[PDB]
Amino acid sequence: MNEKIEQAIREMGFKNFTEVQSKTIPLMLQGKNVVVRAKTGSGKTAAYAIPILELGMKSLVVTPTRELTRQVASHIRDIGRYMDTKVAEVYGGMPYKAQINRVRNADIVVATPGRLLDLWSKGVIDLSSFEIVIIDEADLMFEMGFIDDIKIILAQTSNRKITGLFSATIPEEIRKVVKDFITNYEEIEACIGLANVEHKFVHVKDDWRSKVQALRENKDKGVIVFVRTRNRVAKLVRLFDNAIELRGDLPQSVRNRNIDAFREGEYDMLITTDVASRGLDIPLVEKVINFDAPQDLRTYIHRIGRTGRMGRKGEAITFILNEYWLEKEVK
Repeated sequence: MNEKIEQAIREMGFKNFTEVQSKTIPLMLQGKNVVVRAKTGSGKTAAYAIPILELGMKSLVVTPTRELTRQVASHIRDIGRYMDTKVAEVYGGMPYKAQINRVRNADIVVATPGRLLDLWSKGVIDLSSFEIVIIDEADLMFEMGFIDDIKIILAQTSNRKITGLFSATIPEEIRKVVKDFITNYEEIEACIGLANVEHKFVHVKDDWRSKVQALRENKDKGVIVFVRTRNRVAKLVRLFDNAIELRGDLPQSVRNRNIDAFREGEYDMLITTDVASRGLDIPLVEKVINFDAPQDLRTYIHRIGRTGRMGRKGEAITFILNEYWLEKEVK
């Protein structure tokens, strides 16, 4: 709301806030830690840059690459053009002297993890001085082999009051880090995934027989079917001879083997509960069937996230008994 920031974004062509921005900004301004599931182009940069500039607290933004470090730093300087703040960039390959001069008296530091820790080790950077810490594209950093750096950074930034982690996906390793380092955080997600899928809703008469019958009408191969409980998965798989199941009590080796059979085309359907498929690598498919409607929109989005093979549009079919709220919200 600072007039200097509002004027700057208006000059940059601001018209409306993106979904990620609308949800994230208010929460960070309230001092809440956030874990945001968002991809490039979602407007995530301004989502954390606005709060950083508005609060005026010394901040650190950790980025995976030199390119992103430069783009983020530039965007922050642009939005904060009238805030008289010093934004410094830190990344590999930069001449040492220039690097030192930039970090000197910086209010906001955007940096790749490796170089940041090197400067920290040499005593050039005081990680305990940062009150806001942002981890941007945590999943990419994990895949690049930087997860231990992220752990050290979060452990050493001992005075951080607001911590935000942005990532398109949340692998188990990242989930662990968030739990051990980010205190009572707000989980934020965009509903963009809804646009890449055709949503179909089938109204059924009851919670079992009519659902079994509706599923028998399925003509497609390589479909994932989500069910509410382990008991229902067990009973459903016993009614279809072209289905393999995933249950929470099956060791991960058995589940991975069942997924392999599905991938090999040995079964037309993979029947699972949300718990049983969580954190497992499953091939992207074209269609998902919600035999049982999910309990909330977030779960719906996560399930339909299983579609989109080869970047194509997906299809989701949900059997609706009395969960009319889902149809309404999705539409």
